[PDB]
Amino acid sequence: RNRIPGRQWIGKHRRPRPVSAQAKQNMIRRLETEAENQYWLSRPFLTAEQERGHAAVRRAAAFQALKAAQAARFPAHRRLEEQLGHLLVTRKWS
Amino acid sequence: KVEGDIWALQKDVEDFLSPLLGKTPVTQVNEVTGTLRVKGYFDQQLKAWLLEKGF
Amino acid sequence: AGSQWRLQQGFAANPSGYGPLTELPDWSYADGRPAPPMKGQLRRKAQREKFARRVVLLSQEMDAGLQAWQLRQQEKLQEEEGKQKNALKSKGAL
Repeated sequence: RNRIPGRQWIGKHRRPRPVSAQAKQNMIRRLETEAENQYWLSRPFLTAEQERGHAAVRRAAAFQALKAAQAARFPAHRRLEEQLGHLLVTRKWS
Repeated sequence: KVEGDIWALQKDVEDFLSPLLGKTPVTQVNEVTGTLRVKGYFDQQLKAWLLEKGF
Repeated sequence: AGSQWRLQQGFAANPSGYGPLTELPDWSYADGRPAPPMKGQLRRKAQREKFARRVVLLSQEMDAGLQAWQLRQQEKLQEEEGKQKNALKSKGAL
């Protein structure tokens, strides 16, 4: 006897749904977490000047690793043991 | 066309190519074909080598 | 439930993680023979070690960075005096 014209949550008339005390709790909890976040995000150990190139040694080597990893790709060695090993199918017990 | 222990050949080829490349070259050994594959063009430098050894 | 109390007290949120419960080798032999080590324990010992290794790496690289910057500054202040050491004497006088 009460309708919600169209689709429930979409159009220019929607279902009225109210905010609840639970939802307020959750929102505030999450805020408090963020506040504490930016407090700890505020104070760097090194300055911007001090941190220049502080590892350029490692970051070159990481990339050398990433390169070598690909350089290593070739079709694998094929060995005698497999081709002749296949002959073991006909093995006779006599 | 390689008759023998091909790994023997790969040791020598790799060890001979390494100081030139700076890194140990990538290889595929084929024991059934008697064949060696090496990545890159070393043709010119391999001829000179297999002449020295007298093969 | 009641992870909160657990956190304040300093334990794990989940009684599963790292507490006295999960750490001990639950079954042993009648003779008293030590059991073959558990897999959960094993891989956790592996990854905790990874974490430690990386804390040490980072801390060390940060200290090395700061050392390097200070060194560079002292050298600069020293070049400033090297300037005085090298300079020619002004024979202009009033």
